[PDB]
Amino acid sequence: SRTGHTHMPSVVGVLVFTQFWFWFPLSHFLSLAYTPTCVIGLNKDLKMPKVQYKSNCKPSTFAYPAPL
Amino acid sequence: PAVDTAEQVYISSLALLKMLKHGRAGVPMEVMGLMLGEFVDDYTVRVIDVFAMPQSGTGVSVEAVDPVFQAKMLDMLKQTGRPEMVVGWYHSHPGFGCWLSGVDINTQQSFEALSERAVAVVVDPIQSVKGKVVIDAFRLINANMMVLGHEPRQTTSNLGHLNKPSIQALIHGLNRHYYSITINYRKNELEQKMLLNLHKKSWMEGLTLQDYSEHCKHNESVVKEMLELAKNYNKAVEEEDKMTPEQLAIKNVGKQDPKRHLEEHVDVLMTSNIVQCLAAMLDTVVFKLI
Amino acid sequence: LAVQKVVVHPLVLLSVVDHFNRIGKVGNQKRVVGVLLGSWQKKVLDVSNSFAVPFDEDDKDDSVWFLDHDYLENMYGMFKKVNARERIVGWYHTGPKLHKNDIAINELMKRYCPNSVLVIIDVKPKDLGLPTEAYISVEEVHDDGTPTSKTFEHVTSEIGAEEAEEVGVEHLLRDIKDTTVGTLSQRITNQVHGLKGLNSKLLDIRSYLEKVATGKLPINHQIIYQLQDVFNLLPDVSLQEFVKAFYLKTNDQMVVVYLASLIRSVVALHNLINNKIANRDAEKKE
Amino acid sequence: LIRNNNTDLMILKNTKDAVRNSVCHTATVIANSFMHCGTTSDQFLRDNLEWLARATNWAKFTATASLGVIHKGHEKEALQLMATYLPKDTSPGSAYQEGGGLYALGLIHANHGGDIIDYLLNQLKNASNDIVRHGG
Amino acid sequence: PKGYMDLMPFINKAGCECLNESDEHGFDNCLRKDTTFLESDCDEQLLITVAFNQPVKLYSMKFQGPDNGQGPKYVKIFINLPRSMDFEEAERSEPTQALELTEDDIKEDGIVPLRYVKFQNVNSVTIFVQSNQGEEETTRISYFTFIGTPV
Amino acid sequence: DLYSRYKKLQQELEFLEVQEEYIKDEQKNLKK
Ligand SMILES: [Zn+2]
Repeated sequence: SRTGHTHMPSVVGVLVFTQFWFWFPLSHFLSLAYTPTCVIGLNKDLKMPKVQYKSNCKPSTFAYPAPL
Repeated sequence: PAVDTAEQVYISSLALLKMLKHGRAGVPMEVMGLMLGEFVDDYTVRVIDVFAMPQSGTGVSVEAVDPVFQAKMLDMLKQTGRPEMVVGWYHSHPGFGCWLSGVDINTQQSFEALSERAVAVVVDPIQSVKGKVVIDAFRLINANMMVLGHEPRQTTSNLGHLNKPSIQALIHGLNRHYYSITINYRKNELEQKMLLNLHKKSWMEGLTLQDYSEHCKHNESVVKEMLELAKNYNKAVEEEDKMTPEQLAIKNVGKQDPKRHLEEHVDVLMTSNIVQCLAAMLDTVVFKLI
Repeated sequence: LAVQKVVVHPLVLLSVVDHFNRIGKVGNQKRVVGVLLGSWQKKVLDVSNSFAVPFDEDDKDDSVWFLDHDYLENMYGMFKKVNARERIVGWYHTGPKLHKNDIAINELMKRYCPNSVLVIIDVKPKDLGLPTEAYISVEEVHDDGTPTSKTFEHVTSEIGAEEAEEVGVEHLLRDIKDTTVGTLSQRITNQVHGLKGLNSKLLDIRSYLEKVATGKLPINHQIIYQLQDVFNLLPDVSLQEFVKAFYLKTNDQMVVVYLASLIRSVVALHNLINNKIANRDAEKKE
Repeated sequence: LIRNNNTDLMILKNTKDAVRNSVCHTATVIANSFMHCGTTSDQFLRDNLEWLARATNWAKFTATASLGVIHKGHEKEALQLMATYLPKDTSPGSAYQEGGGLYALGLIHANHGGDIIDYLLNQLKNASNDIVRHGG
Repeated sequence: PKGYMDLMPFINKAGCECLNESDEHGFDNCLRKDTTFLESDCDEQLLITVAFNQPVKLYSMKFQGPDNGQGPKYVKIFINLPRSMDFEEAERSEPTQALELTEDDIKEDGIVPLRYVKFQNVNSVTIFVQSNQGEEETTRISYFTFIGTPV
Repeated sequence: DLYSRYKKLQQELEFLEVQEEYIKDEQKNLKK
């Protein structure tokens, strides 16, 4: 995890995913390992505000691949 | 209910030796026999034991299965603790790879009508070497299903595609009229220890001393051999100094290497004398009059 | 005798182990008895195939025992049809040691093969000895005046494999058989096994003599006759003639070892010369 | 994930046009669920439903289970959403689907089966087919 | 014993048939302890069947026999057998467990383990004593019971 | 940072021992 803890679903999901060698449907366990990469702003009402964070780096270095 | 590619055929240690012995003795006749065992599940076929059908006559091909021989052998095997059904048939392919011919396909269809999971095992006793037996398990692909655009089997795993099909088998109808089932071997501690007794020398041989007259003559002859090899070894050292790196090996073709033979003579002589000396020393105290 | 050596193939061992396992599964069995099939070559037997036969014995009485000899004939015709060169050469039983009724069973076996050979194949994996112990029935004519009886005479046994049979065995022993050990190490392990085998044989004699001393068994007078020859054959290694000859012979082999080691070291130096030349040449161009 | 679902459906279509085996067919289904994991967008499956119908036997089990991967975190409604995707009872080859639906239901609530366990415990108990027992 | 318990109360004691029983000592002795024993008359072999309610789980049995050699050595265990079982159907059939007892297990301070996986839902248990620790024509059993839990 | 360097070196030495022991084990099995 981001704080250094061993993410239990990520570890289990990857292992059962590697069991796709013996069972193809077991590959869906990799969805457990998928940790979303997000920054979610919240308020005292636990709602999401319209906050625009600033990334002090070039847009292209961390960006989606250009569609074909 | 399509059969799974991850299906495995388990051949016991006893079964493998019987087909190898029967197949080799029947070279080059495609000697056939029946495989006894049990369909454990949809993914496992165990071959506990096999027995060989007799050859009706001359001809290098698989003959028809003799029903009287099969039934009364199966009946009589049930008396001695073998109530195992027929899970397929085995036959030999003496040297030309493991595949199924036109006659083999017809023979397998006879088993497929009775048992839908019957397995055709082909054993190559000629191409089989120590540590690697050329074997393969086949089951027929139905023409009706594959022609319409259906795979013969479902692939839910990686297990069935670990062995790359041989070109000889692919030529003779593999993946077209029949498919290969991966073969795993069931070996236990008991049978494995029993086979370890092969070539196990008697305890008498270990303490037995070689004849000293022949041992000295062998000592004499081999040392005399190094006398000439050493003389040739000196020439080999000077020759290779003034000699181009393209002929480092081409010039060694067809001419004996004194260095290689000197090592072999040294290695042979070192084990011959050390063992004889140690055996003599051990026998000095082990067999003592006091 | 009529048999000089019995060669038992690995197929027989696997068949006997499987035979003991399958019948032993349904019911606890003291032993299982089958028929040994093989060919004859000079005076060495070549036991190569075997089949199971129905058999049962009451533990209380050795006299009560049943062997399905009609099954024995029926199964022979099966194996003769497949392999005509394999004839009945004896029988086997998995009992750890001989039984009193074995001489009786051999007579039933003797009518199919006059020189029947009983091979005791121990299913239990003994650590030192071979699992097979071949015996033949002979007439022991006693010199004490006791009437001649039928006794089993031991015949040396060896496990040998056919070329194709050996191929399968190495496939099954591929992982566990360690062939990396050199020839010199193998012979020394044979010498260690020879010491262990001799020690076990000597303890068996000592155990027998211990029981004889306390009266558990009476004096055989053939073992004691044999034992005096064994101790009489024990050489005196303290004789001056033997010691000088041993020293003379040992020094003869040492110089050959010295010569071989002397040749080995310089040949090793030649290899080091080539390695340094190859290393120096490789770095010069790069 | 749904708002920022900048998936590239051109890549998926490019490899679908190249499938000639069931192995590559089921691979795209797992691939499709991977790029749409948590995005709750089954646009690829909707458009190529007739191509998704080529999946047979355990491929249907994998294909049905891909729905749970796509709808991971959709706790708000999953019973109705799966029942929307899957009819209650079907005779021909529904064990792979019915078992796949239970497995997909587990994928939605992976590590969060607060109230889905009781349903899955009951469906597993009142199940006769082995494939459904596998998915359950 | 660790959350499980002895199960003679579950044993109905009415569907229990001990074939090869002896009139001298009956099946009641080995199910109640309080010294005494069960023994056979016709032969060393001794077939025992035990019945109870269908929900019962077996973990271990304590077939403690005497020390002279009349205690069981090789025993066969069968579960849920429709129809009756003669001595041949207990000798020519495949048991669930065929544990070969040692002298340590026979000791009254001894408990033998069973393969708990294969003993989950038991309607009745058939026990076939095939041999004893010796050649005593009668086989004796000092005490016996099943340690486990209901299903 | 002295202790971090000392412990990082300590784990590197212990890891090297693991690597050299497995490389000796593999050479034994590579000959087979
Ligand atoms: Zn053929």
